[PDB]
This record gives sequence, C-alpha cells and structure tokens, in this order.
Amino acid sequence: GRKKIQITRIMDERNRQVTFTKRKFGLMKKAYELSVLCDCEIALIIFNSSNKLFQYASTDMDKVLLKYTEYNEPHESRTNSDIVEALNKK
Amino acid sequence: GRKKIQITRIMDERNRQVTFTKRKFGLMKKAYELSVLCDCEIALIIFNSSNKLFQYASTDMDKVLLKYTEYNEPHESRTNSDIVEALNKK
Amino acid sequence: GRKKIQITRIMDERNRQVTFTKRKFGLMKKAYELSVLCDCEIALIIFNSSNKLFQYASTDMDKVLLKYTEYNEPHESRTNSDIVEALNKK
Amino acid sequence: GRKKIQITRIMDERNRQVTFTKRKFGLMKKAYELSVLCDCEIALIIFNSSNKLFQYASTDMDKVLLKYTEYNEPHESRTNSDIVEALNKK
Amino acid sequence: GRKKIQITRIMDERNRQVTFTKRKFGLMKKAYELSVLCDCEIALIIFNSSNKLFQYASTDMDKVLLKYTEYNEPHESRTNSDIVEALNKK
Amino acid sequence: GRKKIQITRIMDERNRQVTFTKRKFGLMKKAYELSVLCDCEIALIIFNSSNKLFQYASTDMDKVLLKYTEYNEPHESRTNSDIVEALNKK
Amino acid sequence: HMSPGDSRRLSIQRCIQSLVHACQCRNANCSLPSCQKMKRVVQHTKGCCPICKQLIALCCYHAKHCQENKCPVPFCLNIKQKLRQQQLQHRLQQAQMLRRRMASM
DNA sequence: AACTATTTATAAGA
DNA sequence: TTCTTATAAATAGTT
DNA sequence: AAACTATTTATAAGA
DNA sequence: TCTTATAAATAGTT
DNA sequence: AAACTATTTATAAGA
DNA sequence: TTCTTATAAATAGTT
Ligand SMILES: [Zn+2]
Ligand SMILES: [Zn+2]
Ligand SMILES: [Zn+2]
Repeated sequence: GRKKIQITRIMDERNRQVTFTKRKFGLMKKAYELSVLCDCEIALIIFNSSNKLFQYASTDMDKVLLKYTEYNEPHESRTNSDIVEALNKK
Repeated sequence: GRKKIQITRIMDERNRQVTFTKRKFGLMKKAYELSVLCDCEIALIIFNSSNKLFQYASTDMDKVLLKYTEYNEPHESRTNSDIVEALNKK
Repeated sequence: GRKKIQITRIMDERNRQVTFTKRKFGLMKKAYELSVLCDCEIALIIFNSSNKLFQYASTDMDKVLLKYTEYNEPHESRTNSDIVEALNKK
Repeated sequence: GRKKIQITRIMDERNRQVTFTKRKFGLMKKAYELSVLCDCEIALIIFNSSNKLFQYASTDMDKVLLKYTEYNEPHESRTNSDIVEALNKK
Repeated sequence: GRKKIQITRIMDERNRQVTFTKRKFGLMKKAYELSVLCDCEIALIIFNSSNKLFQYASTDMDKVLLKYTEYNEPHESRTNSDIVEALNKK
Repeated sequence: GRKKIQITRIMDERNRQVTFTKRKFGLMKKAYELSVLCDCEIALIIFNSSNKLFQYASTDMDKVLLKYTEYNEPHESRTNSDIVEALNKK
Repeated sequence: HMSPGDSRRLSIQRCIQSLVHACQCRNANCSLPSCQKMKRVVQHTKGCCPICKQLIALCCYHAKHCQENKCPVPFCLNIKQKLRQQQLQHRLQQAQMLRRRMASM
C-alpha cells in the first residue's frame, strides 16, 4: 500500500468498511487458488462487526462442516493468539 | 514468485505439498489480519488432498459455526465459479 | 419462650416458616461459635419443607465433604430416632 | 454460664475438648429440633481440632449428600464472616 | 450341538462352567458382529455364578453407559419374562 | 444363510435394518439363555446407527450398572479391536 | 435405602470429587487416602500403563458441568470442545435433513 | 528450510 | 463504490 | 419485617 | 463426670 | 415384524 | 485338559 499499516483495529468507520470488503475478496481469492492448486477443500466463514455473514467454500459448505465435526485426530488449530506468537519468532 | 503460474492443479507431489504448506500459512495470516483490522470473527477449515484437517478461527471454532447454523437471511455465499467470474470481469 | 413447646411438627404455616428462619440462624450462630471456640471444621446443610437449600460452612464446603467421604474410622453418627431416645433417658 | 465467654479459640486443650463435647451435643439437639419443628432435612458434619469426625443427619446422610451435589440453583451460602456481619448489625 | 439342551439352570458345577465360557465367547462374538454389521454401539455386562465380571464394549464401556444415562425417551426394554413369551409365540 | 457374509458395515439402509432387527433378537435370545443356563446377571445395551436405544437385562438394569461401577478388581474387557485379533490369529 | 440409580450417581460424584482434588493438589504431603493414587494416574500425561480411558470416563461425567474456562481436570477442556462439536453436528444433520425434505417434497 | 526475484495485494487519495 | 498506483506483502523457483 | 420480654434452654466454671 | 449460677435463645405477641 | 428354506455358524458331546 | 465332530440353532436371501 502507499503506506505500511500495523495489524490493529481500524478506528475510522468508513475506512474499516472499505478495507473489510477489499480484503475479504482477497481472502476468498487466495482460498479459491489454494483449493485449485493443491486439490483441497476449504470453507471460510466470516461474520463482520455488525454480525452479518459472508461465506465461501470450494465445495458444498455443509459437507465440509460435517466432515469437520466427524474428524477425530489431533490437528493444526490456530487462533488469533497462536498466529501472533508465530509471526514474532519469524 | 520467480515466475507467474496458472491456477491449475499442481501435479508434481513435492511441489504441490510445499505450495500447500506455504499458501495455507499465507491464507491463515490474511484471515488473522482481516479479523483484527476489521473486528470480525472468522472460521477457516481446510482439508488437504489426503483429507487431513487444518483449521483456524479468530475465536472458538465451534462457537462461530454454531452462530453460522443460526443464520437465516440471504447473504453472500461464494463458490469457485463465482470467483472465476468476478476475476474475468476485471 | 413465653411458653414451652413440644418438639413436634409445627402445623400453622406462618408459625412454621417464621420459627424456621429464626432457629436456623440460631443453629448457624452456634456452629460458628463452635468452629471458632474449638478450632474445628463444620459443614451444615439444610433443605426446608419446600426443598430450598441453605448451607453454612466454617471453611471450604468441598474440602469438608471430601475428608468426610474418605474418613475410614468408626465415629459417632446420630439420627433423629437416636436423639429422641437420648433425651428420653433424662 | 457462670460467666460470659468471648468467642476466641480455647488455648487449653483439655478445656477446648470439654467445651467441644457439650456444645457439639447442643448443636445436634438444636439441629434435631429444627428438622422436627419445621419438617426439614439437615446434615451436620463436624471435625474437631484433632480431626475426629462427628456427624448428624435427620434422615440418611448419603441421601442428603446426593441431593446437595445435585442442587443447581441459587441458595444462601454462609460463612463465619457472614455470621459475624449479621451479629454486628444488631 | 450333539444334542439339544433345555433352557434351565445347569446343576452340574463343571458342566455349567464349561458351557458358560463357551457361550460367553459366542455372545461376545455375536455382539461384535452386530456392532460392525449395523454400525452400532454396544455394551455387554456379565456377572457369572461365582460373581466375577466379564465385559464387552464395541469401543468404550463408559461412553455407552454415559449415553445410556442421558437417554430419555421410551425404548424397548426386555427381561427374561418378555423373551420367554416371544419364544413361546414361535 | 443362503450365503456367507463378511463382517463389514452394511451400507444399504434397508438391508442394515433387516439384519439389525434379526440379529438383535438373536443376541438378546443368546443373552437370556446364558443367564438362565449358567445363573448370571447380564446387562446389554445397544444403540443402533440412528441412535435409538434397545436394552436387555436379566434383572433390574440399575442394579447391574451399580454392581459394575463398584467393582474394583481386574477383569476381562473385550473390544471390537480385541476380538478382531483373536479371530485373525487362526 | 436409596435406589441403585441414585447410589450409582453418588458413587460417580465422589470419584469426581476425588479427581478434581488430585488435579489441583500441590501439597506433596497430602493426607487424603485417594490423593496419591489419583495424582499418579493424572501424571499419565505421558501420552502413551493404567488405562487413560478410565480417567477420561470420569472427566466426561465431570465435563458435563465444569464451567471455568480453565479446569485443570485432565481432558475437561477437550471434552467440552467435543461436546460443542457434537452439538454442531446435530444441527448440521438437521438442516441437511430439512433441505432434502424440501427438495424431494 | 532458507533466500530472492518477481508477482500480487492493497492503502491512500482522487 | 471505483480507480490509480506507489509501495508493501506473498510467494515460485532456486540453493 | 423487626422488636420486646417472660420464659425456657444452654452451658461455664467448679466440684 | 453432675451440678448451679448465670448467659443465651426463643415463643408469643406487639 | 413372519414365512420359508439353503447354508452357515455355534456348541454339546465325543475324541 | 484341549481338540474334534454331529447336530441344533441362526441367519441370508427372498417373499
Ligand atoms: Zn491431595
Ligand atoms: Zn495410558
Ligand atoms: Zn474440569
């Protein structure tokens, strides 16, 4: 961007909205590419600050989510805290 | 990258697997950034080609999906084809 | 009291209730004083005629109940019938 | 009593025990009377300073203990501090 | 078998022990086959004449019992009485 | 039967229910005979593929479950995986 | 004099009590009869011996209600998560059922 | 993995 | 909401 | 709902 | 231990 | 559920 | 004891 931004909440309401929409599309585009490049299945669920829902899936959403509930082995599970630590080492 | 690629399945196993790990991290990174910058909750579920689970959620995964099951209004729901179309238009 | 009463269920609803609250405090007072005077641990559990719970403890209730559960020596245990006979012999 | 006693730990072990025995019996008599007069279920557990157990239950102890572990709503829970406060107000 | 036996208590101690070990194994085999064939969760608890415990569970005994205790809806329950009568109908 | 079957999940729902009803009675009948013939207490709990409950017990179910819970001794405990090995090693 | 049902629930409740204590007990010289054996079992965080399945049994009974986001009881937090997962699964199967009832009509 | 040359994403202002 | 593009961020192919 | 007080009850100190 | 003078709890009522 | 059978499986005895 | 066998009992396939 014209300027680097830090990853902390955007306080200007207008700006935050413009950013959500633009970065949300960019996220879905990356997810689409990952699903095609590497033959995988992806479901993405996003609730904005007003609790409106936005969603993407490379196949039927409900099937991916059921497959998640049926999974029973340890596996990579990241959260906002986890990813913070990870970047701090790198 | 050193070279532009087409979004088509990567057939070489080593390349596919290295690309997966790398881009999966990149997608989680962007999801993290979207949830912090714009104050939203996000769930991201990925099954690789061998049906192994990788996941990320801003807050508790199950709570977001639960909230998802309660949604009952029309909303943006995107698939691979919708994204291809949006890409072509531009 | 103004009159001596018999230890027998109090029939009048209003009398029973008022007497219940008064004597209950009196019992907790006595347990409080015993715990301090003699340095002991006391748990008191009371269900009223309408099955509401009232409890007193001079220390953590759950620790007292667990020590009781594993107490593996003969000890004094009184029931109502026991006490009746004890006073009958005076 | 032949004199007022303050509510403070009795230092003399013999006197501590003598007081314990009288007041223990007095407490169980009061509890007995409460349960009869007001038709309620009471369990009383007491460990003395040398950790000997003394117990009273109007009906069976295990029964009152089961119901207690099952209770899942608001109920008055009192401690020594709680009783001291109530005493002071007067 | 070489001959048909009547369904009534085996009075010869040795003969009763032999039958028990054999049929116990058959009963467990049958339980195993039903849970695999029909995708179900089964628990079998057996106390023999000398009061020893033998158990089968398709995966975990306690998971079935837990699910048993929480189940609250009319269900087929059969006792030796119920089963005798169904066998006589035939 | 007209044809030997392999012990693997029956995938067709109608056929699975046919075999289930049939084999469940067979199982409950074997259990009854075991209890009478050899004088044991038996409890059997079955959840089918759609989580409906069926149960048998030679006596009161609750009595059997209690006796199980309070048994504190090593004892034979078989699982589907166990019984697989024993059968394979032949 | 209590029903075998109540009596089994009481027994499980007492085992639970015992486990939640041994989980939070830092007193190496504890005098509670079951503490030592129980702390030994808990120390089966070696992953893998005395079956961990017994322990997860008790935790399950416990997890039904342990509310603090930070229970120290082995597996509690994990079991609470799986219970939410299961609840999500029912919701998904229901919705899926309804879409097909609508589709088949 | 670790490193870069290059492609892709996007922040700010119009 | 778009668009423009200077600049930041991601990542393909190389070591 | 808490207050009064005439009684009944509990119990401290001492045999 | 069993008493006794004295403190405390409390039934009826206000 | 309830009939058939034809086969297979379990198991009382015999080895 | 463990290990056959002859048979009784169960069940798959099909109505
Ligand atoms: Zn301890
Ligand atoms: Zn283990
Ligand atoms: Zn817990």
